[PDB]
Amino acid sequence: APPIMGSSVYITVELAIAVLAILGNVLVCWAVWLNSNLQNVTNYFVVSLAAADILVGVLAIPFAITISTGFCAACHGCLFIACFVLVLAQSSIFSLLAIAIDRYIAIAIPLRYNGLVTGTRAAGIIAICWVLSFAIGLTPMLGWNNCGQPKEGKAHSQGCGEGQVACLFEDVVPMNYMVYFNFFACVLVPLLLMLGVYLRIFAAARRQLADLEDNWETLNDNLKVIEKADNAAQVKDALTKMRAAALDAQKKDFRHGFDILVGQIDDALKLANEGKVKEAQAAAEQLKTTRNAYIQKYLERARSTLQKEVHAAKSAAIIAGLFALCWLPLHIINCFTFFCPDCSHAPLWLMYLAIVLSHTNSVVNPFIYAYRIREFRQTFRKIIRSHVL
Ligand SMILES: CC(C)CCC[C@@H](C)[C@H]1CC[C@H]2[C@@H]3CC=C4C[C@@H](O)CC[C@]4(C)[C@H]3CC[C@]12C
Ligand SMILES: CC(C)CCC[C@@H](C)[C@H]1CC[C@H]2[C@@H]3CC=C4C[C@@H](O)CC[C@]4(C)[C@H]3CC[C@]12C
Ligand SMILES: CC(C)CCC[C@@H](C)[C@H]1CC[C@H]2[C@@H]3CC=C4C[C@@H](O)CC[C@]4(C)[C@H]3CC[C@]12C
Ligand SMILES: CCn1c(=O)c2[nH]c(/N=N/c3ccc(OC)c(OC)c3)nc2n(CC)c1=O
Ligand code: NA
Repeated sequence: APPIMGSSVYITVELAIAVLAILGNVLVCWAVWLNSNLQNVTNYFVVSLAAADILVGVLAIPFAITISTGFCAACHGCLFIACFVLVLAQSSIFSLLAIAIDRYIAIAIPLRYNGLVTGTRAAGIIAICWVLSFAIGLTPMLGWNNCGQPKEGKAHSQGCGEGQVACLFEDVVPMNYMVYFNFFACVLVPLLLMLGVYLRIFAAARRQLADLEDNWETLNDNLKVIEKADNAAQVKDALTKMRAAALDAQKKDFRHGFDILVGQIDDALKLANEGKVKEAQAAAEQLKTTRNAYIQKYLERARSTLQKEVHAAKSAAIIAGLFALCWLPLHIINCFTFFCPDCSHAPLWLMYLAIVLSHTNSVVNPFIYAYRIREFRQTFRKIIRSHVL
């Protein structure tokens, strides 16, 4: 069948994806710019990620359409329009890794996050990552390319001029670059590192919630021990274990609650050491008033904060997993082309399906934010209502 027919479908789908990638990710950037509740270090990487996806729509998709025609081009110019998308994919990987690491720092050392992770440091990292993405993605332009061995018969058949080639991705970009350097080293290894970071994030969150409940049970258990003690020495032991636990849970109404708690433990401890068991047990019953009015609120707020961090980490992980889902088919196909030269090449329709799938990843993140992050969803609603209605 005439090639322009299947090419028309491919091109129309690409243009549709490009429109959606621009619109959705412009909306992401507008929301962050407008809403100070969204202006944090994590979302600066989200904006860098949205900028890469905007450029997929504006530049990479037009470049992919161009390079599908096989038009006559100087080989190194053809190389640039083949490789620019690799810059954008690489920048996306760096942003996704940064988001994972940022969330790990927030859950693992929340006390030093704000001093460690600042807007100025994020902006420098983003700048550095974009420079490295150009170096990685344009590495073929530094000589790791097939321009030294042009397909002259294909070029001559298309009427190309001297020094020109038919501009086709797999004719100019070496397959060993795409598989060993781009895929294995620059894509697969960072994604696996991300998986490891996310595993540590979720394991750290689970441990911290288990520790919260352990401290709650230990507090209530030791209260029971004091109640059914029969001498002053048993009361002292439990109060001593309670006091060390109270300080462990301590590191304004929160501070007041723990100030009461430790003080009421010291009061009961002093009576215990005078051998006044009954009087000490009565002092320890006061702890329950402090536990109800203060400690349960501290426990519940800490649990709710920790669960929100789990929720934000799952949302970030969904973004990283969707990047992998959308890009792996094209990379896997390249692996078959490279590692199985006895295999027939994947057919052209599947090539174009794998290409458009990789491009759909630039559409999907705005939907994940809308469905999973209320602050985005509310800002999206207000932008659309005012500025599109
Ligand atoms: C700021 C943005 C919008 C600038 C966009 C510049 C783009 C469109 C330019 C910059 C470099 C250009 C390429 C440089 C060299 C050649 C070789 C020639 O034989 C065919 C055109 C081709 C392949 C050009 C296509 C267009 C190109 C990719
Ligand atoms: C990330 C998830 C969705 C995995 C994706 C699996 C895809 C990319 C795999 C599964 C089956 C694979 C195909 C199985 C057999 C062949 C025949 C060979 O002559 C060319 C490659 C080709 C056509 C493979 C291309 C890649 C392929 C389509
Ligand atoms: C965590 C996961 C996604 C890692 C990625 C898996 C990749 C590296 C694996 C999965 C399936 C594999 C392919 C399965 C079958 C063949 C056919 C053989 O003749 C050459 C190797 C080749 C082409 C493999 C190359 C590597 C491959 C593409
Ligand atoms: C991820 C990088 N990447 C690739 O790895 C990649 N590989 C590839 N292969 N395309 C064809 C193969 C054979 C053909 O005919 C025989 C053909 O005819 C038009 C096209 N396009 C790719 N793109 C899109 C620009 C991309 O972006
Ligand atoms: Na992207």
